[PDB]
Amino acid sequence: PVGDQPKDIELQIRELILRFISNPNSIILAVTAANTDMATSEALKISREVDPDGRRTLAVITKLDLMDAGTDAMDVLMGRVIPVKLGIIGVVNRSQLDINN
Amino acid sequence: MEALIPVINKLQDVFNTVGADIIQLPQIVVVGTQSSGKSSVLESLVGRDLLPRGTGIVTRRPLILQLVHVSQEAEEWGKFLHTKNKLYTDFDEIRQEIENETERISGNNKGVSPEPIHLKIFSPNVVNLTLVDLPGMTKVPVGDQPKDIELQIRELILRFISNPNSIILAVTAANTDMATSEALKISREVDPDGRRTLAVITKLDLMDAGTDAMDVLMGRVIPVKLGIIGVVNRSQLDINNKKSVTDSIRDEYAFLQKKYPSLANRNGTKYLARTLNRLLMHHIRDCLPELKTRINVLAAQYQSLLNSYGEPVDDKSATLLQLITKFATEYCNTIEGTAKYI
Amino acid sequence: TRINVLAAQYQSLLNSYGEPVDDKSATLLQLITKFATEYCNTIEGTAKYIETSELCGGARICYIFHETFGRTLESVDPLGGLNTIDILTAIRNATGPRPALFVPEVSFELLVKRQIKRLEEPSLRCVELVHEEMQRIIQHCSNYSTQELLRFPKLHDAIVEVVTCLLRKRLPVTNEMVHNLVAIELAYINTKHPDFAD
Amino acid sequence: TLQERLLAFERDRVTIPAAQVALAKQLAGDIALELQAYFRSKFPELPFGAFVPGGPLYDGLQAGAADHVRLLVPLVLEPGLWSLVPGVDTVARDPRCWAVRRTQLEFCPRGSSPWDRFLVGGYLSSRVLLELLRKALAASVNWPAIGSLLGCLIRPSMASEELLLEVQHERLELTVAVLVAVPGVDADDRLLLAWPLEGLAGNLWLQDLYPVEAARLRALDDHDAGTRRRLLLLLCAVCRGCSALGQLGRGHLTQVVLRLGEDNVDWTEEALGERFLQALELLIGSLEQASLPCHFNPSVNLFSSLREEEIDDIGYALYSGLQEPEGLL
Amino acid sequence: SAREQRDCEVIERLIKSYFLIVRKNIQDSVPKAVMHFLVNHVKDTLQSEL
Amino acid sequence: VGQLYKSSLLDDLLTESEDMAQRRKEAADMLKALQGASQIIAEIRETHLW
Ligand SMILES: Nc1nc2c(ncn2[C@@H]2O[C@H](COP(=O)(O)OP(=O)(O)CP(=O)(O)O)[C@@H](O)[C@H]2O)c(=O)[nH]1
Ligand SMILES: [Mg+2]
Repeated sequence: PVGDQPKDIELQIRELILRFISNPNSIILAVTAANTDMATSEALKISREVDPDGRRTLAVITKLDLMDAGTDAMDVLMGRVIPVKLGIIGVVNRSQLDINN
Repeated sequence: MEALIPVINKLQDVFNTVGADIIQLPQIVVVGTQSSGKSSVLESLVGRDLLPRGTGIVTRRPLILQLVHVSQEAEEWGKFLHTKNKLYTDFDEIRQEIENETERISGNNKGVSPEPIHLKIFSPNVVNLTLVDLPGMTKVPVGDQPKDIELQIRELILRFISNPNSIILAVTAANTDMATSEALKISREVDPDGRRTLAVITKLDLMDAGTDAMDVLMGRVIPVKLGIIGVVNRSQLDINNKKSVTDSIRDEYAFLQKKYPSLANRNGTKYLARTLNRLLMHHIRDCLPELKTRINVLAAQYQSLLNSYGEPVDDKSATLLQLITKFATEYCNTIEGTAKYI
Repeated sequence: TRINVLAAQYQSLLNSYGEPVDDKSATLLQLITKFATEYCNTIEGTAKYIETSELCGGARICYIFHETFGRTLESVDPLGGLNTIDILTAIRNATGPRPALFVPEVSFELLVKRQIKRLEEPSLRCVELVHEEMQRIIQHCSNYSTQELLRFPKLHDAIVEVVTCLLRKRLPVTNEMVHNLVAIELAYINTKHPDFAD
Repeated sequence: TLQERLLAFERDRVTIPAAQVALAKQLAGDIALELQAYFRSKFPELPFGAFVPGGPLYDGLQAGAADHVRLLVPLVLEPGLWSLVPGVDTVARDPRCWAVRRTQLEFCPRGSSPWDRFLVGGYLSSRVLLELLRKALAASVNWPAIGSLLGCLIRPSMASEELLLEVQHERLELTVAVLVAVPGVDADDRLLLAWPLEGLAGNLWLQDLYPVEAARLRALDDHDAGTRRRLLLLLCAVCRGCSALGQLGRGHLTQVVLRLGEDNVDWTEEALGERFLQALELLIGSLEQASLPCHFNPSVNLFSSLREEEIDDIGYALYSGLQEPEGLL
Repeated sequence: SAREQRDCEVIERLIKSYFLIVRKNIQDSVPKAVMHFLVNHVKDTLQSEL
Repeated sequence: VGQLYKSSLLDDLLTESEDMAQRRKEAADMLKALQGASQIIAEIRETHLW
């Protein structure tokens, strides 16, 4: 809880997320950065609360260009670590500088 | 290392194209008593004066050297852990920075630090390799050293040589008694059989006149699984006189031919370098069946995937009729309750 | 005296390889023959190289066909999948659109087959395990004889490759047979079987 | 009476002949030592420690063949390269299971450790470890040499990672539960068991609090020379001699007795009957709620895997046990 | 020899016993193969064949 | 049969899923990589030349 956030801001945001992802009729985009541990993806962790099987959840790995050098997410991408019904797709995009440039 | 540069690169792609981890090369760790010639041995494996060198006590804080292969993406440069991404195209600065950093923790009064220095060296004509330059073995606590500095250094050595996946270079001076080589003595603590320990005899040119190490070299005194190889190198004067490699070779060769004619072509540093290359090639060979095994496993997996569709059907007519027949059959069977799919 | 002693030592070293082989043909055939002989003997358990070690070559396959395979099958079903209520549904389905005076034999005739189908997997696994062991025979074979084939390393490895090629050639053939064997059990149920009565 | 019956019941149903116990302990060591030697030659690359026999056979009185011989296989992970993570912290959100995280890859990259053969993503694979080690036991181990050496029939089970003594020449049969686990703690208690989770990530691990629970009951008894473990031993034999209690194992009884143990009542042998009925009452109440929270982890309902109706029927069976105490004995 | 004849009789018993086991299995094996490879096969193929 | 068994429909109705075709193509292409891994095996042989 930082700034003007409440003690349970984690749960507030969690419920704000659940407000939408709890609807079967939706596509859940589990966006997590490549240089973080995908196995702990909070995106997927909360997705499993409303879609434990991943039937309408797509795993998204961004910042592949920032991925920790020497490591990979091939096992995640290939479903060896994280099995996803809609598959796992990585993403490369603009940094602060590339947006500003 | 020479033709290994492209051989190994090809042997990286053998893993890259199957999704496997690339074989790691054993850590190169040099051991032995103070001023036996340890750092110099490592220097001969680089071609640059990257290490501190000298008599008495010099190395006072293990160096962790990471050789780095550079792609076609500064031609050659270094990088220290404690200076982040600072690039060192000045390789004298690198040596001096090791000296500086050594003094920062271990000090400048014979004190030895347990905190090693991490240095990466980059070039497009080198291959990824981890090496360790250790402080010499001692007995007496001198300067800033602790009562158990012998044991401290011993443990600092054991920290690296205790790893099976390493090459232990037992560097001991020719003019000392090889039978008491502390290098080998500590090597036997982690490698009692010498399976990954190579005996190195330096300063052959300083060997006590009238004596020899033929019995040591021939395994009569010291049996070594990787063999025993002698070394000739620059003294204080020859370093300060900038004796070239060619000059060193001439002196080494001529000396060895005059000293051990028959063993001269085994002691020859070039022979050693080729031997080391061979040892790495053997290290590679050890896991080529594992590589091939994966290839076989993957093939079964890919064929299993191909078995998911079976065929593309070049018959058409018969295929269609079969598909129709099977459907209608099971359809009618479903009506009966006699379907295969109950 | 030393000159004489050394000569014996150097000749002993020369005896480590014996000869450089100027015959080629006969030599190759002998090397092949000896390998294949001991290879087959290893299968039999009649090899000259009876080094006491891990069970391999011969009786290891006996182990596979009993301690592994036989036991594996013993763990399968025989009542697995038999949910009474689901079976009652199944026999209602077996009756189908008509009325019935009694339950159809179709019942167990299909339910048995489901269990029989489960016996195909571990059977094929057994085959694979043997295939592995057949390759392990080469590893065993490499503990001896090879020292002569070290004079022709290239040949040595070529031999190994050919052996495993042959093994792979005969692999799928056995697989087809085993598959068929299961299919045969699925093909027909003999309620007149001598051990089957109720 | 109940008191008298329990005392006889211990002698007649708890005690498993000392000759078999001693032989079992001998074989426990012998099997361990053989497997130590085997793993040294089969997995020289891996830092397996000395294997440790344990369980009821040692943990209590003459258990003998009444339950598995527990055999620890020590997965000596390289300190600093591996770290313990809660399963709930990952996408596979199961707090009961645990993960072993690979780290310090910036100084020690994958391929440098022998345990990196089990590295999937950035975690240690309990699954692959089990697959290889179970295969080793399944076929690789020369059980004909073991049987010949020890004078017995010993082979691998067809489930989990257990072994079977089909018969030691001296009229003994028993089973061995091989527990492959990371040493874990310097207390020599809590382990990271190579768990065989089928769902989620099969790479996940189980925090082994067995010896912790056993030590706790031991300590609780040693605090006042009580007989909490004696009650447990009685209850174990009751379950062995009662098919109605086939769904309630040693673990189930342990949780109940731990709850009982945390109390200040007459803990002497003279009140076995009293505490026996108390144990029934506590267990029955838990069964009536269809809930048994583990003493060292209340989020684990040990009755959650059982049918509610069967759970109640067990409580009813035990209730008739309360009505006729000696009928359980 | 007489002892050897007795040993032969043992062998004959082993032959008979094992043979009968084999034959018994064959009695079920063949029929099934015929049904599988011929009868049940053409039962389904014939339609597409015609 | 009367409706579906036409010579034109043998080209029309018998059209394969492209997604399926690509999936199996990739499996084949990975197998082609393992055909290329016979050159890895060639390299295995090459490492014995030193
Ligand atoms: N003549 C001669 N001198 C040598 C040889 N090898 C090393 N030296 C000399 O011995 C001294 C020690 O060399 P160095 O490589 O620094 O040894 P070291 O064992 O690393 C010293 P420390 O144990 O403190 O790290 C230097 O003065 C060097 O010139 C040799 O083969 N011949
Ligand atoms: Mg030095």
